[PDB]
Amino acid sequence: VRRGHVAPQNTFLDTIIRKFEGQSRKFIIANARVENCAVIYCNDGFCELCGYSRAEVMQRPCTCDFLHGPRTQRRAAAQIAQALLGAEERKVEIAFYRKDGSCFLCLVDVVPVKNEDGAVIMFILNFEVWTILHYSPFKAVWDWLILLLVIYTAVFTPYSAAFLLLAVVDLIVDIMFIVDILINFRTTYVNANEEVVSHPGRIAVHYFKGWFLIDMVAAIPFDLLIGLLKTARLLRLVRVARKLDRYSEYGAAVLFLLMCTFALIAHWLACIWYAIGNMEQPIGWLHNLGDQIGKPYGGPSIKDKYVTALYFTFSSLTSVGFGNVSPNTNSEKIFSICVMLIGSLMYASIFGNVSAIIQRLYSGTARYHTQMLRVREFIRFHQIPNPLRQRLEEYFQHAWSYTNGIDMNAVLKGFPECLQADICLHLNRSLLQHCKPFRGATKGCLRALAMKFKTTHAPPGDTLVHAGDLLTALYFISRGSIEILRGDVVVAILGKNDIFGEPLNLYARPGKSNGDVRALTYCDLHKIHRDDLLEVLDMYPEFSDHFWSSLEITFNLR
Amino acid sequence: VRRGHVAPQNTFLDTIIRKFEGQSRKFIIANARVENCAVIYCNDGFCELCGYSRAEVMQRPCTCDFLHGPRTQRRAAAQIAQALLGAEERKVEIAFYRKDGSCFLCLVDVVPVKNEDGAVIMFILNFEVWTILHYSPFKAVWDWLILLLVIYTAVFTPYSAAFLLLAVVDLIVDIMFIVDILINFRTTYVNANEEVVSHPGRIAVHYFKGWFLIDMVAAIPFDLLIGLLKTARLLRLVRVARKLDRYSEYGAAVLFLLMCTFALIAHWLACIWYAIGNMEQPIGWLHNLGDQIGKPYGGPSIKDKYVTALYFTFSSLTSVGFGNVSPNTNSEKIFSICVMLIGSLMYASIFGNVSAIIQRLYSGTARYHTQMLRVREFIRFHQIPNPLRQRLEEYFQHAWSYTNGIDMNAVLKGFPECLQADICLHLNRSLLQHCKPFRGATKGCLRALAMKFKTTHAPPGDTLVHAGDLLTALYFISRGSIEILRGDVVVAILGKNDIFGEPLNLYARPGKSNGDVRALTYCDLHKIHRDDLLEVLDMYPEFSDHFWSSLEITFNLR
Amino acid sequence: VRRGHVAPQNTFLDTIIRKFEGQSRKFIIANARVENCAVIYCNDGFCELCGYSRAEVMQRPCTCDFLHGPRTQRRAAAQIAQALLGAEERKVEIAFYRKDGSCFLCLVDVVPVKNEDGAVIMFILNFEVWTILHYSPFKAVWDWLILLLVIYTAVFTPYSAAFLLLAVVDLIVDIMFIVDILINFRTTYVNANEEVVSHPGRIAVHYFKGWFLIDMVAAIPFDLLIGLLKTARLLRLVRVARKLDRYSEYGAAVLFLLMCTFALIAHWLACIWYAIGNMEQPIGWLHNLGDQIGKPYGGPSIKDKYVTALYFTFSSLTSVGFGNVSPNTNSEKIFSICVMLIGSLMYASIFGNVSAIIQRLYSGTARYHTQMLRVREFIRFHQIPNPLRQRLEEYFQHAWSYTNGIDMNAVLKGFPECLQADICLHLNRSLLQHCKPFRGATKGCLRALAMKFKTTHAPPGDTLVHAGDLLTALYFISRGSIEILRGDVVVAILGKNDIFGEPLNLYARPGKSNGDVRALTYCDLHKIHRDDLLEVLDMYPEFSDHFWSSLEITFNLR
Repeated sequence: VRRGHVAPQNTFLDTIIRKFEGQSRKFIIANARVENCAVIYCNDGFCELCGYSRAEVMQRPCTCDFLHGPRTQRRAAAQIAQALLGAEERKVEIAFYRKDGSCFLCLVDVVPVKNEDGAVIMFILNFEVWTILHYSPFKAVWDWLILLLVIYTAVFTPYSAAFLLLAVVDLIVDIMFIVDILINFRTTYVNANEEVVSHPGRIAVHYFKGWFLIDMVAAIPFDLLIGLLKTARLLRLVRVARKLDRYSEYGAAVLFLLMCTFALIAHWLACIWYAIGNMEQPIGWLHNLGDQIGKPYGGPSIKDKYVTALYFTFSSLTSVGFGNVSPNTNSEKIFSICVMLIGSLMYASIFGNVSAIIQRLYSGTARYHTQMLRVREFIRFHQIPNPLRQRLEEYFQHAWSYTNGIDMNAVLKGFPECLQADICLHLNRSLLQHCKPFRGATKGCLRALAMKFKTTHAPPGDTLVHAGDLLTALYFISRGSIEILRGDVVVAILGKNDIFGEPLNLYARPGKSNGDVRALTYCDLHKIHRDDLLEVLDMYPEFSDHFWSSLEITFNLR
Repeated sequence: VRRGHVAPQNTFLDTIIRKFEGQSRKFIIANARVENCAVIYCNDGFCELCGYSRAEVMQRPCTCDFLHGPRTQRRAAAQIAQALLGAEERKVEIAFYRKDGSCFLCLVDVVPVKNEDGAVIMFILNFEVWTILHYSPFKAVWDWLILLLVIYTAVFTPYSAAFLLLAVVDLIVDIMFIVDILINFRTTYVNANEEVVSHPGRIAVHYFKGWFLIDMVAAIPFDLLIGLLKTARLLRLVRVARKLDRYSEYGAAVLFLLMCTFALIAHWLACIWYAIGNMEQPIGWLHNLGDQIGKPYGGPSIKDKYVTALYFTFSSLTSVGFGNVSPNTNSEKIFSICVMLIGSLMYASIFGNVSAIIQRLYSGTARYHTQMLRVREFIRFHQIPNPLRQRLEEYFQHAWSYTNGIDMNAVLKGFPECLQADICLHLNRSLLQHCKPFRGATKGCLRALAMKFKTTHAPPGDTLVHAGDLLTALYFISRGSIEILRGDVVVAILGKNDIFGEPLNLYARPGKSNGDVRALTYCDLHKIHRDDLLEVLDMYPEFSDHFWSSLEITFNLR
Repeated sequence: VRRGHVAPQNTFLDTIIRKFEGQSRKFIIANARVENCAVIYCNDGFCELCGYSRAEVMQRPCTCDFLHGPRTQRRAAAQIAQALLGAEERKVEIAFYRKDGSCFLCLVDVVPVKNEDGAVIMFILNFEVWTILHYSPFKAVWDWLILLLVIYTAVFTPYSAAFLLLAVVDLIVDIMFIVDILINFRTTYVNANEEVVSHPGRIAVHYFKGWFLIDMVAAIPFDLLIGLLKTARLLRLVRVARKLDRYSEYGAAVLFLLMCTFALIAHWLACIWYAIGNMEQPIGWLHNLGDQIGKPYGGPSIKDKYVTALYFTFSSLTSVGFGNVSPNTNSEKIFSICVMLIGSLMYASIFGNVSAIIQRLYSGTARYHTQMLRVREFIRFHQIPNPLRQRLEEYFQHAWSYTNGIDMNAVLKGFPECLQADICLHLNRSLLQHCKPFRGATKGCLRALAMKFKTTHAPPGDTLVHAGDLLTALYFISRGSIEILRGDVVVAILGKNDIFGEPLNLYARPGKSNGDVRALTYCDLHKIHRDDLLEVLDMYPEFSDHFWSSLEITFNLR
């Protein structure tokens, strides 16, 4: 389930703006911590009085010498500056001057807003002429536990009502639904704007207008014959329907929900089918059943009566139609017509989703077989030899098994720049945090680099760069051990936290290489471009003659 | 249903061009309102006579001194200029000169076209040697009302015809279809070119060649035995089939249309099934039914006879096959074969669309579950920690709940530039209309900006820009209240109609920032680029040294 | 099945680094073959002692004069250089100097690692104060052979168990599964990291923790009545389930696997259905069958008893429901309910995949009909005449029949640059290898060109370039014979290994042509751009004044 997170630390001032916005009592705000009380906020009512707009008045000291003039006193104006130091409510009899220079009647009111800690934070200067959380590991497994005993009520109450006319087992489940109402008050909820709402003096009104009327009638045991009024227990299904987004998170669990209801749909219809046999007695199906199983009228057994009924209604809605039991009278046919119509809707709709959910559960093997055919079609098209073939086969089977066919780059760019930067910062933390050049660097830079970086994985035996190739990139080894050869002669091996390529400075163009550079293990690494890195250090002259000095590339190449 | 909108105000002259185009009587046109009667239009017949092409003759005064020469008189030429002032038909005996300079026989005819108001508008100078609307709130709900009583005719007329051989209820529905024909004449229609056609002296011929012959025979009550000729009532189904595009607008209503016809398909076949029992009497199913329900031959009941028949034909076409009732004779089997064949087509086709329509109705929950799996797969791939995790989860669940998974930018660029500009002008009306710089601006500019603007939504607690980041953009706050911090020190809060960034002028490159800039409420806002805004003010030198003077950015940054 | 390929030739040193990394006994490595023993690898433990980082120490001779100073002897230091020549273990009592210049206690240990051949390769200098392959043509067809006799066990063991209470045929299949366990030890397997593992002293532990416990119990014949314990033979199905990725490669073979199991699902249920008739005897279906086939109780035949049972369970799970045989007692209905529920899941799930597999098998004709409609819709839209029509029809039907609707370029760019270059090098081998200019060229260039090349196929009668067109490209003829005309005058015909266009040098801009250039046969060829080729020769000044001299274009154009 989605969460509202939090209302930020300075939302208290946002609500104070709304009460004086409605009141229209002109005011301004200034923070105590920031040196000399800068003008952090001001409404349009104050700006119109003096004449100076927000562009001029914002980031001005709380003294405001622009407001003062010759008519204002030295003794009276000093009491404003000392009021904000001492923290106390003062009514200040003083005049002020506008932009043009006209004196007017005014009266200031300083009101310190003391926070939960103790110390004074803001200065609003007016002028006038037990609890529980809903995404908790207790509540998490509890919402499945309620669902398991909602299935009890839907299945055991029709069997009890229709057929009879487990002593201790009933009341333990019945009392549980009375406890549920108390739980919903104490547990939290998230409105779209209201990002969580603690303290029980708020949620009460949401539960009434939300779902009390329905869920309250569900949980009423009343013992005043005529016990058919226990059909109010079926309403408890509404506790699952409102919380439908909770259970769908587990995709494989939807098969259980769809297939169990398929039994209940048959179950109710089984119970109804039997009730039709009883309420009209003159020849139909029930007397006809007494000849099949040798028990005419005494009479046949109740457990047989339920089975045959559920057996019928399954045969009808599954669209098989056995005919060991089948309708005869007009009321029996009307039922069979109703079950055929709802069954034709059900059998198409409910197993149509099952066909999608089987593909959704095993979506890996779905697209993998289609993608595999494209490689084999590509091989048959161009006629690829076995040495080259196995590199295409291995890379595809590696890359798909690495990522599970997920578009890492495509899904990333759905999000905005700041969150994109945070994702790449999380991915490239191994390099950016644990290196001598990258530690000594500003936080604005590290985000900008992270965008331009590339997490390029390299499996065993690959060839990243070859002899006489133009080094457009610069690499950083996070995992494994990478060799460097030059005609079957091992030059050097480079483990973790290593660098290779050339310093983008020496001669200002992409220089050629010595030879190959292959991986031993799953030598997973990162990669940038010289075109990318140039655009960073231009935007940051401070972090540049510092980068190259501290950074030492462990392999120069020629 | 689609609409033709209107024929524009000056379409009267377009039709006048066609009559003289066919006649080939050379002519020109000039407007009275535009100062001195400029040449607004001219055919090729006039241009060939004089020699001067449209390039030269267009936007020339009505006097036309280029046409005149020495042979033309001062008294005669003056009567042309005074004719267009006075508004009256004059036959002007005068000569004219060509491009080369040769005199010829000519004769001018001025004909003022007086509009519906009164005053003269155009001058065509010839030379020679109760109603109703079909997208109205009355007609809207009425086309559903007709559909409800078309269902009556399809269902009650086979029951009346087949079985019998509600007095007041019949004739009230029968007379309604006679009224429908009168309604179709008075109500409007839209041809592809003919954008609506009012006044009843036009639609009459469309209704005859369209659908009168079919719908006229439908509405004939004739009382001359042999009342089987009331099967003409079934034609009234054609009133729904022609208007099929009307009902599909409501997607959830298609389920009702598909599932109700499924009953009617069974209904007709039920009525036909019974008719087969009657018209051949020697042993079949009808005598066989008299043993099941204890009424052999007296005879069984008519309401039982209908039920069992509808019960059979449902069992056959649903593909269940009960066999409490089943064919025996050759004619009964031929029916069962026909129902199995149409039923196998129906059960696949009609519920195949239902499977698509269930996905189309709940298409939100369809793609949401697939998109949600991509985020969880992305989290499992890179192994994202809970603090960063919840920002990806919240943003995805916010952004999807905001737009309902709609591609706002992709769908916009399907339309052309002028309509794209009109969409963005509608979206950004809050800023463009209600700001001191943007009010004082030409209308051509406001469209060009609107394209380059971006509606970037910002939920609570996000970080749009960070400390030491290059300010490529410039922002405008439409909703909410946005803070600015610099190391947990609140600098200022900015409400609606505010601006921040830097003035693209000071030092001609992207400057760095003070610190963070976070949202409190759903602080929805707009955004452009400095790269974008440069290209506007280059194309508009007038609106530039005016923009920067009047506009004052409420936060400069360093 | 996927393969691990190989562990590269110098993976022996990677494992030696791990043992001393855990031990933390500081060391360095140097190769014998590379001239004067360059420092190929060194851990951080050695670099911290001296002070010099990897950036400085890498590619330094094994002598290391930077380590030496005044305190070190001439006689002792000489024994280090002669030790690596002679190849023998020596404990060297010597001092060394750091970066700053401080003497300390040290002791060197040279250990030559002699490879499988004989000669010395590496020098690690420590300091201190019968088999079988699993992708073989034998094992390939063998894994289908095992699958064919796993079907025997699933089908013949229930018939033997349920009904009876082929002598030589049983034990030949039974003994085979004992041989399978010995095969799995000798045959190879690939772990994700462990790219194949030969020699039987490793796989043994994988087979135990993998699947011995399940497959061992399967292959136990034990003869101690009560022969129902042969149901352990059904476990042999696990040999197919673990190897499921093997059989799916053949897409058309999945139809056999899905449809054969459909028979087995019915088969088991047929055998179970009969067992229900026997184990409760007091009236049910079995006595009821004795009246249909005239054999009451003697009794009816066993082969009839199996058929009728399989006939029933097919009718139930296929969702037909015949009712020549049908349930009566409570236990029989419980079975029928179970078969209806699993059958409703099966009939939707198993034939849902069949619907996809029919489309997957004939996916060519699927997208071909959709793509064909787009061309006909495009022709109906713009109204294309027959001469132009047939060129669109022929090209589409040619191009689709050439590639089978495969995105050659889109699938290629899923792979990285080095493997992309290898694909294009394989495609363009006909030109790059068999030409006088391209033979005399470096291997780094040939990869860079291959990316920029384009395999543009040209069928009979096409027109590649026309008169007065700007020659942006340069062509190379691999197949067929290409004419050049200029107003129905045959200028020249060019066969294989020919060139035409102009030399990118003469006047530094795209020059115009003489006339047409058409194909006779399927004259398949390659193509580049002048924009592309300029960027190559700039990056390679060596291979440029060499390209143009040796290369002679067989047709200049003007």
